[PDB]
Amino acid sequence: VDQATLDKLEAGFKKLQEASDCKSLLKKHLTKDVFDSIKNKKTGMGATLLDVIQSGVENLDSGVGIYAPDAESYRTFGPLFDPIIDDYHGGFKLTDKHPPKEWGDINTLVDLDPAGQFIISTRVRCGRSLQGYPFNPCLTAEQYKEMEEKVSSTLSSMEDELKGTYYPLTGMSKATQQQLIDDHFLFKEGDRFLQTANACRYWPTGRGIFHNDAKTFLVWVNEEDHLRIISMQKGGDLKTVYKRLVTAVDNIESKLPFSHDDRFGFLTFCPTNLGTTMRASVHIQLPKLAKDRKVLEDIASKFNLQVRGTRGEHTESEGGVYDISNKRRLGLTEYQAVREMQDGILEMIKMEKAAA
Ligand SMILES: Nc1ncnc2c1ncn2[C@@H]1O[C@H](COP(=O)(O)OP(=O)(O)O)[C@@H](O)[C@H]1O
Ligand SMILES: CN(CC(=O)O)C(N)N
Ligand SMILES: [Mg+2]
Repeated sequence: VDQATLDKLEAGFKKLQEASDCKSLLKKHLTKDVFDSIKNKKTGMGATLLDVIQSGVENLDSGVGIYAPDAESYRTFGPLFDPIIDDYHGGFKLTDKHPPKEWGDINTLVDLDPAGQFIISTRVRCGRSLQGYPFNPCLTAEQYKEMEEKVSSTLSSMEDELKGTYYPLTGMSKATQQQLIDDHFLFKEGDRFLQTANACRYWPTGRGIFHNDAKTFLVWVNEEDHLRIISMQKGGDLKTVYKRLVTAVDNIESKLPFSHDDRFGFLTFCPTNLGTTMRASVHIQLPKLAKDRKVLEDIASKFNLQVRGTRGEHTESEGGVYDISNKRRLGLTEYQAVREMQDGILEMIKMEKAAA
């Protein structure tokens, strides 16, 4: 690695060490030994440790703080990725491998909140990376557009409930984009964490959203991951939402080659999204338990759940509505990830009813 890069790494390391109140996984795991063992390494595409950690050095409030610029990074900088992955996913040993894909028996899911007293809406998404392309920081504008054409072409073959239309982000008026974000369908722009990871270059070229007219099946193109495949609807019918995602992912997989790793499962830009890449969530109101952000988070962590704001991560709850989802994605099956969300929510509803 060039000397300028080395100097920036040293400054980054010092900045992390000195931030006493920083709680990121990056600060916790980038010890002097780990740092010294990988700071001189570079992947075949030229990715360095600075490309990996810059977003977390610049944003000390990061929960994790690292990203993979390319697939090789996961191993080149394994001394840093491995402990962070183990910590975030609730145990992932050096000898563990992500289990084979398994959606599970959908009929076993339990009807949530039948009276409709708590759950506002349900969503399950997965992420996929196209084989043959690196992650955001290493893409050219030309690649972004080539990928956009490939994905939008494949999606034009979706049928029946999944049939839809592609909407390029350029092309959207300010009001059109705002409404789709306000309604929780479209990804927001200007995320400081992604920007500093060099993940928003050439914005909005190559970015956009595919969705069926009902907006129950959507695919984000070129935001954090190459693809985010999403199933969502109002209410609490997790079974229907999950079945639709399964159907969509099985179909798209037959049409587009995605990157998969024997140890990490499906590859993604952020290590928190490896493995199943699955985030099953509900927008839910638990007034007696959500009397405080922190108290709700501490209850949720006991069930391997994470709490986000109404407009997603790094936002606040509005009107008492929180996004609660399974935290873990690697080292457990797809069925198990959706079950951790379902089981935890079932328990949190029991706790809310008994609270007083
Ligand atoms: N259960 C849900 N119902 C409605 N919208 C949701 C739900 N879960 C997440 N969202 C929306 O998904 C969008 C992306 O939020 P984010 O936290 O970035 O999640 P992701 O993991 O999908 O990138 C935001 O508009 C957020 O409000
Ligand atoms: C903020 N995230 C969590 C993380 O970086 O681990 C995202 N984008 N996955
Ligand atoms: Mg997001």
